[PDB]
Amino acid sequence: PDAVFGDRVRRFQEFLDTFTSYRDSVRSIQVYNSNNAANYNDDLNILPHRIIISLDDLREFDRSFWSGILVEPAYFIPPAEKALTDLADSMDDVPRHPWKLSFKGSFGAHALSPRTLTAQHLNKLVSVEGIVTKTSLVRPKLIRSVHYAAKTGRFHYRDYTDATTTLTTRIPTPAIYPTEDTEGNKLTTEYGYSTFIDHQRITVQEMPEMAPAGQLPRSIDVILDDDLVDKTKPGDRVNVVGVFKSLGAGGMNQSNSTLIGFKTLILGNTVYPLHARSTGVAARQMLTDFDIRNINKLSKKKDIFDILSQSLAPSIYGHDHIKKAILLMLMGGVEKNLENGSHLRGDINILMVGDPSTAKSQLLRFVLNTASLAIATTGRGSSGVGLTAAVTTDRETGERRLEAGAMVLADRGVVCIDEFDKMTDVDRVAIHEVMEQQTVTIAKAGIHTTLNARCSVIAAANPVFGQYDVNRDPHQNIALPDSLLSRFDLLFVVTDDINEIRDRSISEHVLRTHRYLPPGYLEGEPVRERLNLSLAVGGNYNGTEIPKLVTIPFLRKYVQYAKERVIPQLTQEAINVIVKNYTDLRNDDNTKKSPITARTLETLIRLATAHAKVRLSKTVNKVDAKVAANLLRFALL
Amino acid sequence: KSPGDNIDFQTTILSRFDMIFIVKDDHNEERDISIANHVINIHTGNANAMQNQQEENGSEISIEKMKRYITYCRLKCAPRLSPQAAEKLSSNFVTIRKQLLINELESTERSSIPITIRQLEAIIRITESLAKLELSPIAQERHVDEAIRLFQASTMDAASQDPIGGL
Ligand SMILES: Nc1ncnc2c1ncn2[C@@H]1O[C@H](COP(=O)(O)OP(=O)(O)O)[C@@H](O)[C@H]1O
Ligand SMILES: [Mg+2]
Repeated sequence: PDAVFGDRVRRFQEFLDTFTSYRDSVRSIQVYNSNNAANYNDDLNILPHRIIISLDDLREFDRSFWSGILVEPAYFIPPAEKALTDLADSMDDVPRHPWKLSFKGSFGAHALSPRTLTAQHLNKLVSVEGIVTKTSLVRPKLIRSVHYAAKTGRFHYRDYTDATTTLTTRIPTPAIYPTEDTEGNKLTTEYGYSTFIDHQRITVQEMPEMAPAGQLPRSIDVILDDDLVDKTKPGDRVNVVGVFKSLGAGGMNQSNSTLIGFKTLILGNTVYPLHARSTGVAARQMLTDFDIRNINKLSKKKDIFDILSQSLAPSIYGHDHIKKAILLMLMGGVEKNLENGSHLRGDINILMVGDPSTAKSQLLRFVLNTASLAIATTGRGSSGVGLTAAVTTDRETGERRLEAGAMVLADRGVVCIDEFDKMTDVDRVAIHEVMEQQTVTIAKAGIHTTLNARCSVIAAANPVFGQYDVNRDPHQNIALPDSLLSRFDLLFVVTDDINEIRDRSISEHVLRTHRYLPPGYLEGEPVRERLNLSLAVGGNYNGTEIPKLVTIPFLRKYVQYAKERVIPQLTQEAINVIVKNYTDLRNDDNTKKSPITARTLETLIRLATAHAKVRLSKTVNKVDAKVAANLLRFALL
Repeated sequence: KSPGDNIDFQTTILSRFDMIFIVKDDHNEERDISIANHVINIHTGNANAMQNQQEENGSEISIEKMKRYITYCRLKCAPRLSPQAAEKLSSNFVTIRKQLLINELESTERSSIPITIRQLEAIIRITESLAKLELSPIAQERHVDEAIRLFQASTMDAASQDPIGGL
């Protein structure tokens, strides 16, 4: 027993007594585990034993103890974990694994990058943001081995420890695997009674957005334990909070005799997957009760479709039906999976073609910025391997392994393709499968797989003559295969027609947009750019808290709520409308930009379902079918 | 030939650029004499003495002083258009596209060089740059007039070289 250890245990006990939020978070974890255990006993998931701790509240309580954790975590974190374990055991007396700690809040000078990490930050609690490049296999590590002696019929055990579990170093005592007991009898290993804890190591290098553009990047190794394994995949943007530790002796032994130096790695306490622009992490946000109440209030209005669409990109004049189509695509529709394994599409694909400088790439960049899992792609920059998938070779296992392309990483998301007309033929054939069958089939040397690629696709194309011609037929203007046009749900032809009143309105809108100042900024001060990183949980400027038009952060809340909560179903009143419209459109005589196939009926169904998702309605109504038909009729005519 | 006929790329790329310049070989004796004389002054060293004397005079600055001034202007100032200067921009931007509209209706053929909303934002950017020249937090009408003068000297004479955009 150590006196300073006990004093720090008492100090963290006082800190936990002051802030009841950690105490009843522990209580909530315990009652959830007990309820699941009782449900398993009578008739599942288990929560890990760790608590998120705010460093700011600790700094408010005890600055000395906060600076002790930040500067010397090996002496301060284990007393805090011991105090948390004692408190949890005190509340567990009425209803075994020790409790862990996770740290959040401002770190100050300890918020670093893999390039910025030096050895002055060793043995310190650091927060490191970067991109995951390598993710090793989750391997079980033996902690306690249980053996059976048949001559005496007795169960023995042995505990094993290493340097990566404990923060403070101890004497390395290598206990071998016991195969005979003290008296020499044979011991048989009892698998299933031995304890194995999952272990992973990941490689985090600095993100290419703030990496220097010229030279090589720097990377670090992060060790993760049972409750932190499989929280990441390669390509994620992460913030890892952990102790920057050094292990072993840097060749100073006689047996070791090389200059690798002291090996340096982070004992990860916390892993946050952050959402960045055009990455594989989906943007998720906490929905408070006030926000849900506001969403429900907007659900009862009759003009809600005209409010959410016009509030998408208020800096772009016109293109109202394009805004409606983008909103209905963001709703996503409903996919159908039948009992025979068949899959029916839910996602909506939008193609826009027309004259240059018609706010196409700006709309693409908006959908990239406002969707949860939008990934941006250009025409000639990406190829067949970069779009679907590719095959590389693992260094450790020695076998081939898969790299997920742009379209696979945007599963349950949006693929924002710019300059669609310049794509290669092999790309077109590859994406024929993805836009309809919603999968990617890989048949390479030794690898035959099927990857889910359920995506919405926005494409921006350009006519082969540079400008759209009214008198010419649209098949020559678009100059795309009929199959590709059949894959896209909606096709919008945008024409930069000149009119004096309309051009006056465009000019006034552009100048009014160009007379904007951010809040808290001076007249001459340039607006600063901060790179947008968001944690993933689980022309009027003054649009704030649903006054006339929905602000963008609340619009994302509305979209997220409508995606997870409501799943509408069809009813015969909408069915008669969509059947009449589809069978009329197949037998219309007027020339259409898009050819009419059996897919158009499913586009009608998807648009009706998306409009029902806008209304937060459990069913699809007749007005939803009318809106779905009238939106498609504009895109067709 | 048309200006878009001379380029070995798409005519939309010209619309991607904010300002275009057509550089002409006028072939005048009084001009090439002056150009040749200037090159001779470069080669003898009289131009070096003239530029040093002009820098000491105060009507030219050094390249490193220009570099630091550019950095200071970009890091310190970012002007905003005055409300009174927006009406001139909108009116003189819509008159140009009205002229191109009537030219296209008369010619019944699309012009090889276009002017779009991107060009309006280009003229706005030129005005804000001329306002950023004197570390001015606000842009006045005198910047708008000069920005329009540069646009006329750069993109509109190129459009007039296009005989669809002329007439
Ligand atoms: N309808 C519009 N409303 C506002 N701005 C527009 C509109 N159309 C074009 N612009 C402006 O024109 C510029 C050119 O970009 P963009 O139009 O996206 O190119 P493209 O149409 O080739 O994708 C953009 O900065 C955008 O602000
Ligand atoms: Mg574009």
